[PDB]
Amino acid sequence: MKTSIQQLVAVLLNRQVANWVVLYVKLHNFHWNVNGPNFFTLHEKFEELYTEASGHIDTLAERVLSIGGSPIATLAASLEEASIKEATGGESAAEMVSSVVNDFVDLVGELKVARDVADEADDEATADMLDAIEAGLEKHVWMLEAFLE
Amino acid sequence: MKTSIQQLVAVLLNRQVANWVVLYVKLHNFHWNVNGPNFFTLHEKFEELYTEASGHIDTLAERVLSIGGSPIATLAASLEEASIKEATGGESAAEMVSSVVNDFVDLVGELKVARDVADEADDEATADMLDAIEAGLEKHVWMLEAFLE
Amino acid sequence: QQLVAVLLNRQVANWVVLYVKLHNFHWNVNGPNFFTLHEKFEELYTEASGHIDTLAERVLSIGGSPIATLAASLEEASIKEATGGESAAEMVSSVVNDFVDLVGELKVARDVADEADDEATADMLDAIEAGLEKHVWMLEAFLE
Amino acid sequence: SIQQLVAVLLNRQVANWVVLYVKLHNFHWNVNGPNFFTLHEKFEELYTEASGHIDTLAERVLSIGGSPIATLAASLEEASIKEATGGESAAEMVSSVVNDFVDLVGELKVARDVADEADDEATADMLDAIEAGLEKHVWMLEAFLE
Repeated sequence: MKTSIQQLVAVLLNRQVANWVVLYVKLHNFHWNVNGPNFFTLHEKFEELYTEASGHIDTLAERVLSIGGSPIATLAASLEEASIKEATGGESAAEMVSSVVNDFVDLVGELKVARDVADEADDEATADMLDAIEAGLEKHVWMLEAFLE
Repeated sequence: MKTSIQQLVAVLLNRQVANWVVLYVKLHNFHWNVNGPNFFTLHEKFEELYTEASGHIDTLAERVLSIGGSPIATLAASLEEASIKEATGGESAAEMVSSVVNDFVDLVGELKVARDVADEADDEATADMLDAIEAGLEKHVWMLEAFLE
Repeated sequence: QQLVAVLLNRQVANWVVLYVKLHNFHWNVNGPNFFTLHEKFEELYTEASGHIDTLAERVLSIGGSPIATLAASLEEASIKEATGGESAAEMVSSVVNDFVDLVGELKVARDVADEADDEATADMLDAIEAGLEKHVWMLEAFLE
Repeated sequence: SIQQLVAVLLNRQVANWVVLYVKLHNFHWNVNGPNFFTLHEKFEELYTEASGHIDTLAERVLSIGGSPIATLAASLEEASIKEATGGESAAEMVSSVVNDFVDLVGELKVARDVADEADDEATADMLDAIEAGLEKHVWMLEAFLE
């Protein structure tokens, strides 16, 4: 039934499912361990971000289902496929923000590649969803970098 | 300063942090892959449950912080410490419900043990939070078992 | 025939019985439709709670005294209590039977209220009746 | 000797609150005098809470493997609370609720102790929440009567 050009979309989608499953916990990590004068601001920011993460996980996985694939749905598989690394446990407040900037920047690059692949498979709906996540990350990136200046 | 007995509490707490981090994804798994005539009912039930899971993760981890410990905050550590297994990927709708029943039943047992340890360390606040999770699981267990009858 | 207040209290008794009967079904239902029925029965006993108050207060509004004890409710109600062993389908079927009985009783009560030129009472009874007839269609469809 | 089946003690309260749901309606309906509006409202607040206790108590019974009392006949049979007489004055209604709640507080303490002994802390906690609420209502209702 499915061809390789079609299955590559579900694979690229699951790559992001894995990334966001990792980020859901990574952002919780920062939410919990951040400290210093900006504790309240960052504690809140990180909650905002993992809440968004929770939303991406569900939309991405359900888009996979909508095109006939099976979503990554275990921590083992998420760790295996994610390009995003887990927190070290010793990040300073600034390093946490800087880490999110690095991760979001990496995701923006991956999202551009995935969209191109989706577009080539004439799967515009998938490309559009990925674009919405991308646009949001680019906005977060400007704000987080401004914070670090 | 916090004593040794007060620090064993953080370990038991983190055990549940790990369990719920696993369950957050396991419940998503069931939410996504369930099928059959009860699809809509279960699709909804599992969302209700992972939403609660998300709440347990944060409360448990923050209680750890409140008593001086560091919460488990990586998928690797969660998988390592959790007593809950991940989904197989091939569960039928009934096996999914049955699986949640088994997991919740296991957690109720672990929660009773953890509360006893917290009580012995004179950490009633921890015991109380654990009790609230336990009471909720016992109620879910009755409902899920009734569904299977 | 009877006092409008007497016929009203008959329904007060019926709904007091039903408030607990619906709780019974809400609690004891099981099977694949557990969540759907558990929810349906709550919707129904919540409505029951509303009927109890409106009916009793209408009694007060016309000068009577409402039935307000379980003993008197059991005594005057035409609705039987649950057996305790109903299957999910029998629970739905039981509600269908009860609502059908009430629709008949509501028609009689309204006629009596109308004859006593107590249109306000007839209208309130009619609102309960209309609701039951709608529930009856749905519950029967479920059983088909 | 004393009752030790947690589900049995729970059902005793299910019966009590089923009785109270109607008793409070009785007072809600029949109260009169200058404090009619205040009490008419208070009694609604209380039977609304009664409705909540009925469901939570019965479902806790189910959660521990028992079967909840779910008929008026069984409620009347097991309840320690007596139904309204029909002729209570406004003050006697308030006084009656005070007496009933005071009785329930005593029963709730006994039930909690039994639940605690059966290592059923979840049940004890739920009972405690009802108890705490009654103790607060008792202070207010007694103040009203002073």
